Amino acid sequence: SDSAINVMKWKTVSTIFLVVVLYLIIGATVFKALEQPQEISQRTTIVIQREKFLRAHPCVSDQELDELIQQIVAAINAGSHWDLGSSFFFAGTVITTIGFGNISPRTEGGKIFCIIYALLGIPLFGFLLAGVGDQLGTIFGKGIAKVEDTFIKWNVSQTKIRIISTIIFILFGCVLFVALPAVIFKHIEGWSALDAIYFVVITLTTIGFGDYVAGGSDIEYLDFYKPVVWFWILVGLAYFAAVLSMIGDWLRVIAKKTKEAVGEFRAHAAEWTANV
Amino acid sequence: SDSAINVMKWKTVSTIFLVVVLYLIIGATVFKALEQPQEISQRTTIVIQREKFLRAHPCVSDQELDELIQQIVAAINAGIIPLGASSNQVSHWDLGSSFFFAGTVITTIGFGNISPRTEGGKIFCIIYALLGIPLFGFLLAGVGDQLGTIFGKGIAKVEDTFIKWVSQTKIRIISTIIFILFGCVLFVALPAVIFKHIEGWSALDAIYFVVITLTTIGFGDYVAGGSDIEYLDFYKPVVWFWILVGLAYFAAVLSMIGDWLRVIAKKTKEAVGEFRAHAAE
Ligand SMILES: CCCCC/C=C/C/C=C\C/C=C/C/C=C/CCCC(=O)O[C@@H](COC(=O)CCCCCCCCCCCCCCCCC)COP(=O)(O)O[C@@H]1[C@H](O)[C@H](O)[C@H](OP(=O)(O)O)[C@@H](OP(=O)(O)O)[C@H]1O
Ligand SMILES: CCCCC/C=C/C/C=C\C/C=C/C/C=C/CCCC(=O)O[C@@H](COC(=O)CCCCCCCCCCCCCCCCC)COP(=O)(O)O[C@@H]1[C@H](O)[C@H](O)[C@H](OP(=O)(O)O)[C@@H](OP(=O)(O)O)[C@H]1O
Ligand SMILES: CS(=O)(=O)Nc1ccc(C(=O)NCc2ccc(Cl)cc2Cl)cc1
Ligand SMILES: CS(=O)(=O)Nc1ccc(C(=O)NCc2ccc(Cl)cc2Cl)cc1
Ligand SMILES: CCCCCCCO[C@@H]1O[C@H](CO)[C@@H](O)[C@H](O)[C@H]1O
Ligand SMILES: CCCCCCCO[C@@H]1O[C@H](CO)[C@@H](O)[C@H](O)[C@H]1O
Ligand SMILES: CCCCCCCO[C@@H]1O[C@H](CO)[C@@H](O)[C@H](O)[C@H]1O
Ligand SMILES: CCCCCCCO[C@@H]1O[C@H](CO)[C@@H](O)[C@H](O)[C@H]1O
Ligand SMILES: CCCCCCCCCCCCCCCC
Ligand SMILES: CCCCCCCCCCCCCCCC
Ligand SMILES: CCCCCCCCCCCCCCCC
Ligand SMILES: CCCCCCCCCCC(=O)O
Ligand SMILES: CCCCCCCCCCC(=O)O
Ligand SMILES: CCCCCCCCCCCC
Ligand SMILES: CCCCCCCCCCCC
Ligand SMILES: CCCCCCCCCCC
Ligand SMILES: CCCCCCCC
Ligand SMILES: CCCCCCCC
Ligand SMILES: CCCCC
Ligand SMILES: [K+]
Ligand SMILES: [K+]
Ligand SMILES: [K+]
Ligand SMILES: [K+]
Ligand SMILES: [K+]
Ligand SMILES: [K+]
Repeated sequence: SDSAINVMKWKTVSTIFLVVVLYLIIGATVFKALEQPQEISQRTTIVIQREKFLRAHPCVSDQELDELIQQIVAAINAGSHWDLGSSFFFAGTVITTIGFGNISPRTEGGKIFCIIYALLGIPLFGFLLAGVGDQLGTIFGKGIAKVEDTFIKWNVSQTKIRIISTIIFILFGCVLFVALPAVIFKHIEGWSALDAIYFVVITLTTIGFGDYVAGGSDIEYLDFYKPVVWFWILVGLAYFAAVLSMIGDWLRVIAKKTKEAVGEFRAHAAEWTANV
Repeated sequence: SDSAINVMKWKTVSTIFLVVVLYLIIGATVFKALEQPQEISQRTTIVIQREKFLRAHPCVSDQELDELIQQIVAAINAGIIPLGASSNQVSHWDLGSSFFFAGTVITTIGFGNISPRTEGGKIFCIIYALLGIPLFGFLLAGVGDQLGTIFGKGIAKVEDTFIKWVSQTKIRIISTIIFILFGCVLFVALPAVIFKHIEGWSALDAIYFVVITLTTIGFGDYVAGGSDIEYLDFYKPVVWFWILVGLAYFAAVLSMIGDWLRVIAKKTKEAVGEFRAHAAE
């Protein structure tokens, strides 16, 4: 039966689907809980500042403010943004798919080029990213040969030390790829420590909201900085790929276990009930 | 020779690196050529419009205008419509919008129109993304397999009816053509048509929207379901479904293009090698 495996397949898809739907619903209610408040407080104090500027500058007629805001809002759909260095940064947001959005094409032909550039660029960057991941793979692999030698000539031995190696990968990786660059970002951009870590995670997972962008204010920057950020992008993307990938394996495991716990729970509940 | 393959490896990485640098430079100069002009023309006519209300209201402190615009622009990120003729509004963080938000996180499309402002919305977003992205990847994998089989069935029937006086490797060419063509109709063209009519976007803006969304670049300059229009609410559901299946399809296509570049790379390596060896007799 070719249909029988395909039924077992669709069974699995359907259950992961519903778990994802469930993940979205829980997420939606937690986000709403956290943000609908601030949205209300930001809306009332925008309405305050509106009236407080009609009166504290009486020269402005109420009708011309509405025209001023239209001109501002219209020009937000535009804003130099497109110098060589910025347009290079733009190209990086395309091929990495971080896609921050602070800058994006407005011209019919900038958009047509972006389509072509992305379709060829994303796969090309993927090869680089793969190569870079392999390099980091070996460098870390050397380092865990040396720490599965020195810590396997004394204390508690095989299979529990798999757990220790992965902890060192997360801890050293978070220092090198999250913490250290967050420290720099805090000092150089003037972001809070939380905003910087948020920035790191939103950028390296490639979510890339664009609410924060390193090198993105009109600050003066030492031009070692952007280069170093580029390098961090290259290596941070590989590291987050690996980590995201690890978490996937953890969910695969935890899924096996929850299936067995439900099965235990059934087997025992049953021969409790049969015994009656 | 564990070091020998690793040396050959680093050699290849270094060359792809430089090709990528080169790809970025060419890209940068083409984008600049295409955008820097309009940006200059838009900046001079913004400075024009500035003067017509800078000096037609001199009693406004005018350094304080710059502070007013900062407050407006800052509050556009939240998404205020600070008008008296439209002072009553919908919320950006109602359940359906905050559900959409969660989708932009786990897919990593991350459009950015909406994004947490609270210290704790940000802390949740970090946790939510680290667990969510891997979870969605399993779904996306499963969905890809489904489409895999459904198309595989369809090419059993079209590699049967095309059994005329045909080989094992040349019919791979026909299958891939039908995959691009049918896929572009179902996952790019058709939804662009709908998007054009429902959102009022140009046909180009819609296709741009499709490609920027399904590659997961997700600039956020365009977002289906993003205006305060009307919307039938068959619509967003259908868009959700298109996201799910469009992401799987673009994954596959992006993956194919990668193979084509792997091919063309073998060939250019041999052409350069020929060109070297012969060197005009
Ligand atoms: C640490 C910070 C604290 C935060 C809280 C932290 C909370 C914990 C962290 C994250 C949330 C949890 C995420 C992981 C999901 C856990 C739920 C259960 C695992 C799962 O997901 O559903 C599984 C098992 O469900 C069940 O029995 C029913 C139970 C479902 C509900 C259980 C509880 C989950 C709901 C509550 C928690 C999650 C909600 C979200 C939490 C929100 C936090 C923000 C089914 O699907 P299945 O794919 O496993 O099916 C097999 C298998 O998989 C095989 O191996 C083959 O293949 P394959 O899948 O390996 O490829 C397949 O195919 P075949 O053999 O049929 O051909 C097939 O046999
Ligand atoms: C309609 C629109 C069309 C517009 C026209 C646009 C037309 C062009 C279209 C798109 C962009 C360019 C396509 C042409 C190919 C470019 C890549 C150059 C080939 C290359 O790489 O060097 C080759 C051999 O070259 C040389 O001797 C040096 C010559 C390099 C410079 C030659 C021209 C390329 C750069 C300039 C022209 C293109 C620039 C981009 C133009 C922008 C257009 C928007 C050896 O390969 P290798 O040692 O580097 O390593 C391989 C390889 O890298 C493989 O392909 C995997 O990666 P990958 O590079 O393909 O991504 C790895 O896989 P693995 O074995 O590691 O697992 C590994 O096998
Ligand atoms: C918005 S802007 O008009 O001010 N222009 C710029 C913004 C950022 C940068 C820059 O290079 N940032 C480092 C960087 C590099 C590559 C990638 Cl993918 C991401 C990042 Cl964060 C340059 C110009
Ligand atoms: C303008 S708004 O920010 O105020 N609110 C909303 C904006 C958009 C949507 C929506 O459902 N779009 C379909 C959709 C679904 C999931 C994903 Cl991942 C991407 C997309 Cl395009 C809903 C609310
Ligand atoms: C609105 C009702 C439409 C019902 C469509 C049929 C639903 O069944 C499922 O359709 C999948 C897609 O082809 C199959 O692959 C699954 O094996 C099958 O269980
Ligand atoms: C590891 C932390 C590294 C942070 C280095 C911080 C140095 O601050 C520098 O202060 C200068 C004022 O004298 C500014 O003009 C420079 O733009 C700025 O870079
Ligand atoms: C004169 C020496 C050749 C210089 C040509 C410039 C390009 O770099 C070389 O391209 C090769 C592909 O053929 C790589 O895979 C090599 O490792 C690398 O050295
Ligand atoms: C199927 C072949 C695809 C195109 C590859 C042609 C290779 O020839 C030339 O190689 C040079 C490198 O030394 C480049 O400088 C030229 O730009 C390039 O045209
Ligand atoms: C409607 C306006 C269309 C503008 C066309 C934009 C296409 C520009 C493509 C530039 C091609 C780069 C050639 C380099 C290939 C080696
Ligand atoms: C020498 C072996 C490879 C070294 C790997 C990089 C280590 C440095 C950590 C990353 C430093 C950049 C962080 C600051 C980015 C703004
Ligand atoms: C009505 C507007 C016409 C523009 C629509 C886009 C057509 C060109 C898209 C690019 C197709 C070539 C893809 C190249 C694959 C590497
Ligand atoms: C890995 C070392 C950095 C490679 C990228 C160099 C480009 C720097 C351009 C900085 C800028 O955006 O002006
Ligand atoms: C991944 C599948 C989730 C689709 C659930 C349908 C919800 C659509 C929301 C419609 C609305 O917010 O008005
Ligand atoms: C100033 C400290 C910021 C706190 C950042 C914590 C991020 C969440 C930790 C849990 C990771 C899954
Ligand atoms: C054959 C079943 C449906 C095929 C895919 C439909 C997705 C396109 C809908 C686009 C909505 C904007
Ligand atoms: C007039 C519309 C023509 C549609 C072309 C769509 C091309 C999609 C390219 C994705 C591989
Ligand atoms: C200031 C409160 C931050 C903690 C929020 C935790 C959400 C799970
Ligand atoms: C297996 C070869 C497929 C042919 C690719 C080119 C079709 C445009
Ligand atoms: C193919 C598994 C997906 C986890 C990110
Ligand atoms: K990706
Ligand atoms: K992405
Ligand atoms: K993105
Ligand atoms: K964005
Ligand atoms: K945006
Ligand atoms: K994005």
